[PDB]
Amino acid sequence: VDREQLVQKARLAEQAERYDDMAAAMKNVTELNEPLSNEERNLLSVAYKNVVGARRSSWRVISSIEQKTSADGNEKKIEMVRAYREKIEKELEAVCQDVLSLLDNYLIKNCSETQYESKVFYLKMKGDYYRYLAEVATGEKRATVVESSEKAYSEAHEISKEHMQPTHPIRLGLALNYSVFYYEIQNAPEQACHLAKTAFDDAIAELDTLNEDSYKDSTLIMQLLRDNLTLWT
Amino acid sequence: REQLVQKARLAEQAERYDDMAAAMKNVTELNEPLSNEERNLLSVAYKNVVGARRSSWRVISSIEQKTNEKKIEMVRAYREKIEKELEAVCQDVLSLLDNYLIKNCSETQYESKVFYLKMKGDYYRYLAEVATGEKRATVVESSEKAYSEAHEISKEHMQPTHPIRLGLALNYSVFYYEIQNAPEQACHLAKTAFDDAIAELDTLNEDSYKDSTLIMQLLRDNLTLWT
Amino acid sequence: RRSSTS
Amino acid sequence: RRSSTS
Repeated sequence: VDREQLVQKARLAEQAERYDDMAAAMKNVTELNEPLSNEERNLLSVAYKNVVGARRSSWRVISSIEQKTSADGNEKKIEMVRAYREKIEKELEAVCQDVLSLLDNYLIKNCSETQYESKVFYLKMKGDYYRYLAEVATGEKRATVVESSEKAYSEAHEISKEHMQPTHPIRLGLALNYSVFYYEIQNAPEQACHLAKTAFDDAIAELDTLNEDSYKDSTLIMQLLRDNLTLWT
Repeated sequence: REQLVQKARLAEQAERYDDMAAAMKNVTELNEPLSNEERNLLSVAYKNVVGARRSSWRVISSIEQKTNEKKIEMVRAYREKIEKELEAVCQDVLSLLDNYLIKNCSETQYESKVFYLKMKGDYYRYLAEVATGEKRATVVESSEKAYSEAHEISKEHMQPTHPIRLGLALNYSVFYYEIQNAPEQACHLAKTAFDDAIAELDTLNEDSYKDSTLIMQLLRDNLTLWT
Repeated sequence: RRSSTS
Repeated sequence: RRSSTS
């Protein structure tokens, strides 16, 4: 039940497409209270992203069905669809809160003062999962999770502008998700487009100095950025 | 009752086949016969569940055979976890079949009886897939029984182009090939079913031709793979 | 490549 | 359409 076999079990679960078990193994590895290496960090990220993404896809499907069953006016049908959507939503919220607890209690806390890369990574994760909580929240709790995601994204972006290269995939993904938060969560297309274009231009300014692998990793996220930019018009 | 069925349809649209299987299991536990749509919903739900389990188990077994005592022990323990999950799903399906589905078939409802006996043979074959040693024997024999009966009934009261009979022949030949390692009997059964459906291929008219031709092409593919 | 079932 | 993320 040691760290090596836990990481191996996470890799196994990934190969077996069983991402709940992968997330559980990486949660145990994180609960060992020791800092995570880049490989363990990426394994945890992939596991919990796949879990939350499955829950998000199910929630999207059921909510899209609910929006039409509501316009049709069937009482029992809309009641059952709403109940199932709430079930999937509670699952999604539980996964998100599990990730946020792992971040606040273990991951962000054990970051050294000079570990700006891990700080940006974990704050981006916090912002992403609070945004996922915002996708399903209504009322004052929606504003609360929006403020949490905003603070996480802003802190991560400041640390990233100070200590990370514009072409680093972590910074590019942070800027992409921050712009998506501005556009889809805040309905603020101006600052969303501004941040996305600023990130794209800062990456263009140094794209020539990248290795092949770095070039590919950065250009993928830059493609995502310019696709989101073209979409926002 | 219809709320459970629409919940199963929602779960299928949400790719949550555990919830779909649970909803159709409740519908079956209502002790009433299942319509064609509900029968297909139950079949699809439990097939997807057990298929996810089978895929995970095959991945883990391939990795276990392809590969340190601690790592090997961890791999074996994970494979055991997945084996237990798969056997639990199969036992759930078999209990549903023996307690409600097969039991509620009248002496003349040959279509649903063949359908449920084919399902029983399928899930006993899924048990035998992961079974090793002595315990394997019984779960093979049951799979041979549920198929065999389902064969005779379908041989006597169903047309050779019926999709239920064709799928039964397909899974039965697969059983004979992969479980009992009897390629001659498997090829014989598959070819007999295929040619019997070919001889009366003109009887399909725009309503059941696709559901039969797909299974016939699966039969032909298995036959060309075996020879 | 294993055998195809329904 | 939905905005592409990470």
